Amino acid sequence: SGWQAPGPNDVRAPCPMLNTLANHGFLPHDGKGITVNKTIDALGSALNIDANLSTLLFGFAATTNPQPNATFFDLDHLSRHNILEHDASLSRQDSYFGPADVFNEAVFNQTKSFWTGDIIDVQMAANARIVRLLTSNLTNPEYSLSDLGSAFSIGESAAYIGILGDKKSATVPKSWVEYLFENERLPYELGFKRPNDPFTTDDLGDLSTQIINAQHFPQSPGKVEKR
Ligand code: HEM
Ligand SMILES: *[C@@H]1O[C@H](CO)[C@@H](O)[C@H](O)[C@H]1NC(C)=O
Ligand SMILES: *[C@@H]1O[C@H](CO)[C@@H](O)[C@H](O)[C@H]1NC(C)=O
Ligand SMILES: C=Cc1ccccc1
Ligand SMILES: [Mg+2]
Repeated sequence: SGWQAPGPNDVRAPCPMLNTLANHGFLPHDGKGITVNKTIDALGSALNIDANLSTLLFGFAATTNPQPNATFFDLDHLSRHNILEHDASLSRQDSYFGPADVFNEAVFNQTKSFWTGDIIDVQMAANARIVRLLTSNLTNPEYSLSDLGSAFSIGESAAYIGILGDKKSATVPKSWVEYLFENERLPYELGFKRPNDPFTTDDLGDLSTQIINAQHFPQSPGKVEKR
């Protein structure tokens, strides 16, 4: 009632949030034929993401459809290596090792170990992202991260803090984030409520700046701050 696991013909993405909105039916349950109007309405209805930001994200998602100048995408188009999907994900392995779309327990265990507290703050988020970049560079001989991939990696850590939690304190309960990644269901039962205030492109930019500012390398090894 309100949630159903993907069945045999349903397609899913490397994005835990889109997978979640498909499992709840905010997006089409089968993960196919997502248009700009469906995107605005799903992200609006479930999370209170503003239309300007939903439109921007749809822009990128549409570039993953193999058909050129496309006006829709499917969730599985998003899995195409090095368009939006990138190495050093928090809950997925690098394509080099295996399929980069499904939840990977080994990788997620690394990420969790840097959330050292019941409340995840900007510092813990920044720290987990950084260890995934460094781990992927030293274990994956085909490791790469484009300027777009770097921007998306920083944006993705800002998102789970800002959209799932309180964007003002820039904090989110650890148990809410763990539940979303592990179940691809919204943690309503743990206290998650759709926020009253819309989440905008400038909220995303600001939190991305806080992530960058909380990185303290004596010397940056590779692409750790590109936007
Ligand atoms: C149309 C909207 C969206 C698109 C097209 C999209 C696309 C993507 C893609 C392609 C990835 C994979 C990047 C990688 O290799 O790690 C991803 C990851 C992610 N997305 Fe989304 N996403 C969208 C909306 C959101 C929203 C609203 C959130 C809010 C919480 C979100 C949270 C995340 C997170 C946390 C990850 C990281 C997963 C991981 O690192 O393992 N996304 N998204
Ligand atoms: C991740 O941690 C769980 C729970 O602590 C542990 O039992 C499991 O073996 C770990 N998974 C991997 C593949 O490391
Ligand atoms: C991998 O690490 C080295 C630092 O030894 C750096 O030169 C390179 O840019 C890194 N690759 C990426 C994509 O960050
Ligand atoms: C890839 C997911 C994402 C989600 C929100 C903002 C930037 C990126
Ligand atoms: Mg990835």
